[PDB]
Amino acid sequence: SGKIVRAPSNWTTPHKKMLKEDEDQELIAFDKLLSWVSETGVGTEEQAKIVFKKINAYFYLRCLYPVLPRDPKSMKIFQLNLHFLILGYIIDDAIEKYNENEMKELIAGYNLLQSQVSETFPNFPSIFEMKQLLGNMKNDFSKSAITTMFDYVNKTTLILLEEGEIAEHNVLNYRKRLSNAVAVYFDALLSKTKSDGAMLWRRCFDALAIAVYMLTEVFSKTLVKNHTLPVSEFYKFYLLSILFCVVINDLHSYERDKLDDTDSVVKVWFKEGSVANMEAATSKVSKILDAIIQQMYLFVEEGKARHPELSEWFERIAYMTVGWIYIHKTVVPRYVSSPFQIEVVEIHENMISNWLLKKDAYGQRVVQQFLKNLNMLY
Ligand SMILES: [Cl-]
Repeated sequence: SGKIVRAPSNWTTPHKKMLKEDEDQELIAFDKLLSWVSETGVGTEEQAKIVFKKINAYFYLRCLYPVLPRDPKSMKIFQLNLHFLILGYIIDDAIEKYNENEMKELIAGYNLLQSQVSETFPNFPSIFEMKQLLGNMKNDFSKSAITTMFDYVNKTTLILLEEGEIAEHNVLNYRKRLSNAVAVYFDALLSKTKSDGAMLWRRCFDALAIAVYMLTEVFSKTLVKNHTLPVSEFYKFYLLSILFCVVINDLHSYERDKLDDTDSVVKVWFKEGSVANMEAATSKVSKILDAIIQQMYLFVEEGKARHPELSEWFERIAYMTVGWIYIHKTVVPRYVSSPFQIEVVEIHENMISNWLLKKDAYGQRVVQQFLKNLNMLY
């Protein structure tokens, strides 16, 4: 085939087991999501139910975290982020239609509240109190968008503070980086209202993916372990993994992206004339995805050698990366129906070295040019 993506067999084992599980209704806590709908002013009960089914939201998040720790902190942050996946989707559906001035107004409201809210640590204001703080806004939905973002960041902070296991300065650093991710998400939307590489880099932030990647730090206890991995290296892993998501998503969304002005690497190839058909486009996508998995494997193995105390974190990033395959091929209805898909070939342990040696020039060039972006989220 020309559509093959190679991946280590043991990078897919957790997902295969997870997809046989029943939905965990107690963990989903749908009634608690409905309470948050009412409190935030985002969505309705009916809309929350429709979005949950459209995303297949529980299995969507479990594809990213097929191994999920059961300590209370991890369970609480998983549940909060499952609920925020729903509200964030509804917020995104609304504000991606904002024009430039509406996005600037939204960003200004978010930035006005940032210090006065964060400086109340650990006694954060409720959504009601925060809505009173905001100045008049021309678009009324913006107040609900802003205070939902803050309530999510505040609730995250309070979960991490529970029982004092994580030192406060690390809780606050995580909070700041999560708020940074929200700010860069808004900025990415603003940019779209006004090169190929800058377009691709923008695609890494236009869906707040960093927020779900940061959960790996909670689940694998990197906020409590003393380690020598600088924060910049965390984001190397995050952004390489996000690139995988962007590229496979562009393949599965092309039939829709064809018809609107959404950015897509497949659309760029057709516009520049570098692919003549979807067979060629799928081949190019497979070479990129395949190269990312090779580069991720090398980063994971080098990370484990240098920082053995973070071995679990490195592995979980690998699983999260493979999770995007299952999200697009198995879990999300609108992605599963794409006639344009890649095919996974599993690499067994005996063949790992020979797999890594066999590289593709095109896929490697895309990955190497992308990683040059790394040389504000943190
Ligand atoms: Cl501003």
